[PDB]
Amino acid sequence: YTTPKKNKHKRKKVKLAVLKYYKVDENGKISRLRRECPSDECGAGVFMASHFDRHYCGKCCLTYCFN
Amino acid sequence: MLMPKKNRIAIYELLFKEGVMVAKKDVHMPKHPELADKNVPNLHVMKAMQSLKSRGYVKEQFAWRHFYWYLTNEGIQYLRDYLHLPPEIVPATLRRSR
Amino acid sequence: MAVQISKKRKFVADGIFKAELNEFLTRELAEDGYSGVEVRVTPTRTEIIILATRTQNVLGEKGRRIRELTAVVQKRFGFPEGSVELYAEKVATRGLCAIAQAESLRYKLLGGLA
Amino acid sequence: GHQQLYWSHPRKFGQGSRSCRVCSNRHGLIRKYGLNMCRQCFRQYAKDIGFIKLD
Amino acid sequence: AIHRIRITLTSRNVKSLEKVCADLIRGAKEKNLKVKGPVRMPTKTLRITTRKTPCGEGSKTWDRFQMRIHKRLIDLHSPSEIVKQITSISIEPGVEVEVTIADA
RNA sequence: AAGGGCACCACCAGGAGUGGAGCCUGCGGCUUAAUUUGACCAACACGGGAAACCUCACCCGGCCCGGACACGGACAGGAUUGACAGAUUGAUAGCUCUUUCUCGAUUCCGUGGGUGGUGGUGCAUGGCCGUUCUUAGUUGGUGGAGCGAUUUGUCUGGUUAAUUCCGAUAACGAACGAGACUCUGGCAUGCUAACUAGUUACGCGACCCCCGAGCGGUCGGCGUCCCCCAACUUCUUAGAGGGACAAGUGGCGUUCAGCCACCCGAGAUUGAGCAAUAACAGGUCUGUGAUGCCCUUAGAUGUCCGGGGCUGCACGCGCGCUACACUGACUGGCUCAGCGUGUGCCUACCCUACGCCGGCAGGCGCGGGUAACCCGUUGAACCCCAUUCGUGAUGGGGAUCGGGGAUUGCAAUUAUUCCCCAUGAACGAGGAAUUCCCAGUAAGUGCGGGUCAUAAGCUUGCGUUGAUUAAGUCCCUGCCCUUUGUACACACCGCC
Ligand SMILES: [Mg+2]
Ligand SMILES: [Zn+2]
Repeated sequence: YTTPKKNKHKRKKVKLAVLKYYKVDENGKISRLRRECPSDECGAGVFMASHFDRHYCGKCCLTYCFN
Repeated sequence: MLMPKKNRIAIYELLFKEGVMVAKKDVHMPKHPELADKNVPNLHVMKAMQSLKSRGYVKEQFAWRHFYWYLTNEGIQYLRDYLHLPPEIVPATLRRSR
Repeated sequence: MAVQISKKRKFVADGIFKAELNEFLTRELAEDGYSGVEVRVTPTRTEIIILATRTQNVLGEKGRRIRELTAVVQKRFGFPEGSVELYAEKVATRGLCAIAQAESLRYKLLGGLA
Repeated sequence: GHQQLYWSHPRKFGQGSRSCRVCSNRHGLIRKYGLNMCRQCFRQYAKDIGFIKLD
Repeated sequence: AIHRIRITLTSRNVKSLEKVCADLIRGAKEKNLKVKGPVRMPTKTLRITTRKTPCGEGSKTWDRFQMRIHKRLIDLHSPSEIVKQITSISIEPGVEVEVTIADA
């Protein structure tokens, strides 16, 4: 044994708090603060990522970079 | 086992519809011949029944390369409540015409 | 024609089916006195006869076991629906069935007899 | 692993493609006449298949 | 319907195959059908020679396994329709039959 | 030690050889990260073991859980699952890593407990197989002899391949083995039949004829089950039967068991399969969802993926292939087989006619065959008949090596295989030793099957050409029976 590589660290998910990523104003008008996944199977229910240069759909895997 | 719920129910009703299950011992087989439409892999079928055997709801016999699970009476009521059925519907083996 | 398999491969396949069926029944009906299997296959539908000493055992309560076994062999070998049946027959002179006596000796030794 | 390398290696041919239909072994196979059976397994089931010994 | 049918029988043991060849032709004579004699096709010998040992250690003994396949053809060619006249094959286990007309 | 009998895994008389050369292949050794491993007559082309990946068990790395089930935590305010980009990695492994999306009770963590293992142990075992041993040997019951292990039966003799028989007989009646048996070969102009086999006949043709032939000769050219539009089974196929029994003659023999020679006969001994009691620390845990115990079990000895190795070479050995030449090689022409395979559960991969392109390996279209229908009248090789060579390492031999072209595959480098052009090495019949063999045998010679995407110097079968020597012996190596000796019983590889 005594394998040269140190035992690889396996990922522990960050454990994020509840989403709450859309807010309202003046007693309540809906305003999604992220991006909608436009594909047919993503649909409205899911939202897209907000990376530093692209937007990413968790299911539809669509990516939209603003270059 | 991390199989999806739709696949798990698909195995259970098929096992209930006829109280036997036949699967070839091949974890790499893309789809079970029965329930190919559900797109449940052969691995999911083998592992789902292994869980049932250890719990005692099914008894297993292995031939050359095929499992031959038979649904037992202790598995009759368990699949009955998992699929939410009163004691009226039987597997095909349990009753024919009677 | 092209769809049909050649007689050489065909007759080998039937021997394979009988050997595979015998092995499955040997493991399953071992404690029930399984003696042998006779396969009277016809072009219209096949039929399988199970030879066992204790027939009221190979046929479970209301024949659940035979209906199961009929379904089990139906799915493995891809037999078309309703074209296969299983009959159970009592073997005459069980003392002259080497398989039955060997299974009986296996049960006695497993019990703990000298 | 992930669904694109667990069984990624092609096995359309060779010893890896073929296994004994009885014991899942890959050595001493008999593919003649569509047997696809083990060298040792065939001797076991030869009588049941129909292969008798004349000479 | 007018028909002519080629009946091909194939089995492993000659005794049963020769038996089943008899009652079809003998039944047809009573049914006053014309019967071309049972043509005996050459017997197919499937020969698989496997080393006797399962170890690979020994004296190089080889085990010869033979499988004999026997085929026979009976051509029932009555003037009137035949399928209704011969509605039976009266087989025994081990022999395979394949009804076939002249078109095939 | 004696008396008798027997064996080409013994010899004799011979044949072909091996050992000598090159190469293939398997062992050992050396080397390596690994060069995985078992086996040492009865291991060493054996593990059906012809390994590029897989196989794979070895080495260097990287993923996954395919850790059931129970209990306790954790949790719908989320237990958990996947994933785009960048980095990262060998990698388009979200394996890590920033990044946030996504999934939804399927999991996740801990404790017990699975499970898997080509991991160890064949000196824990089953089964199988090899060997003692394919020799003729082996065992009860009752009776007899012994205090008893044991002995007789199971034998003086003749005979046999055979404790095979004949005979004496404190033995009688038996059992297994041998024999009988099963398959195969050789003969049936006798029977049953065959448009998936043919032959003769007849009718069309096509040619050569022509003197003139004319029921001329040739045709694997075409028809007559394209059912009314030939017969028949000789040849082919395969079923039922027959046939050979030491049956007949002569001789030898206790004139018993049997032996020798000969006539008639296809055949007067065709080859195999099966094969007893008892045993081996023989081989297999690397055939198995055969298996005990032990080991490992999430940084896996599970499993998958990538690469490498199993091939590595101062050397030794074993099984073989090719040769050393003229009883030949080369070029052309001629002419003959038989086993047997052929399109796939998974499973992807079949045998190929014909036409065209190319010098070849090959490529491109058109078909046939799941097969007595198509490959195929399997136009095989050796051989035969002509040509060149001319006793030289030569036109022998084709090892080594360079360049080029195809096929298989995801991938051909450590050359997969095939083709083309070049180099042309040892080798001039092989020391001591040593193997196999008695008639369609040895040997020459090719062809199928297995392995097989790719492939045979291997093996299993098949046909073709076809002998020399011998019908004996116990000399060598061993076997069987009896007698005898023994300080041996792990049994002479003993004991001392
Ligand atoms: Mg030359
Ligand atoms: Zn096997």
